[PDB]
Amino acid sequence: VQLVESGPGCVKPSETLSLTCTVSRFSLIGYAITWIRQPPGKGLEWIGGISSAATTFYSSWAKSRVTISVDTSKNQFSLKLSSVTAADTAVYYCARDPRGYGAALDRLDLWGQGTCVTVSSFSTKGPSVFPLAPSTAALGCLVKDYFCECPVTVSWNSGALTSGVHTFPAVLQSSGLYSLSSVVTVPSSSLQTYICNVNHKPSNTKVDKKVEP
Amino acid sequence: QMTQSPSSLSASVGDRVTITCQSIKSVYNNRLGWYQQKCGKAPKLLIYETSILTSGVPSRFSGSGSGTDFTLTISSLQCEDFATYYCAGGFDRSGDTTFGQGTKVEIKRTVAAPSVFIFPPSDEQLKSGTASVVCLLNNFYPREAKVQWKVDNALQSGNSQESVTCQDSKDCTYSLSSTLTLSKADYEKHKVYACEVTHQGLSSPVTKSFNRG
Repeated sequence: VQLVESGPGCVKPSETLSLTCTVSRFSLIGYAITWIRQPPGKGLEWIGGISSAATTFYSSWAKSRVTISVDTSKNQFSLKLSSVTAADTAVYYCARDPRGYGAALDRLDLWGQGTCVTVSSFSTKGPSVFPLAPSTAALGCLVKDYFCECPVTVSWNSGALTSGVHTFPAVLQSSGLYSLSSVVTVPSSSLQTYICNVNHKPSNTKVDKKVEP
Repeated sequence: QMTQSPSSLSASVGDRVTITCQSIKSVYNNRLGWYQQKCGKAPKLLIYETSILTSGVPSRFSGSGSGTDFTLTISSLQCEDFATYYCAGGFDRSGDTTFGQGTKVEIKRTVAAPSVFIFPPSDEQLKSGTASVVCLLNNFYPREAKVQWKVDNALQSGNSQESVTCQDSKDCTYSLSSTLTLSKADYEKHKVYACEVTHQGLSSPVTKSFNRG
């Protein structure tokens, strides 16, 4: 990934949300970085930007509660959002303008994959990972009983097995906790190794579970 | 803030579709871009400066228009084009820039029956007092599908939840997971667990089952 985003995941109301967007590789481009957010099921909303001259622009709604900055020694761009409420729950993206424009949305040629932020009073909980064992064939992993929803990560064979993988959207169970399933279809020759790597960052839960017949 | 039209559309593979973007103010120096956002992924810059395709974007995509009215055309709609498309405009140099509301694009294809798999609760989960039985409907079209749970041929209700993937980039199909949740005692009280699938692609409902043990 070129623009690595980091954030706390689950935040309580009135706290200050602090997000980072780190440029992971060297680029001879004098680029600008823009922060955008997307509430669940909604459209893209501009937060602000910082140009190649470090000129920092803020959208009208953000100018009184957002601070955007850059640490060049780390190639790390920071966004701070004060006094968050549930209305600030969204996926937060950073994106690069290769022209160096800090207040432009028409040419964002490189995006971070987003960092989820859920603002709520409810306690963080790490998931349990269970194997969906085969009886082509199908296998998978059940990531159950966690909060908040994302950032959650599910890979197979540490990223080697990607074809035929269906990671389903998380559902909110009646217990108030989220559950998710990730399945993969493989030939009935299964001997070979099938491990699912799940990472719930808000709870520091890193589980590599082997699925066997 | 900019107006996109329509809010959503559907067409078949190989059809030509158009999305319109309109603004109140004229676009400054052709700063109008088109982004494609697939499910769970960051938006991707398809077109910048009204009509220039970014590298790697198939020539099936094209952009046109000027001033306040712009068009994104997909000349040969493909399954990998399932996404929400956003226009983004800049109107001055000081901070007047925004996104459109977005247009969802769905692709119609032939009826495809799902492949049904069933997964009993793992022994790890049975170590606790809960049991999750998973039913997987793989690669079906259209989305409409009925999933019914039977425990000793008794219909369940209120103890199952389902999740659906987005249209697949290769074959335009959906996949669905239905999780039935029971207590350990209730699970150990019964023998045959079945999930029955009703879909247009099946001449009759297809039931997959297992016997506990």
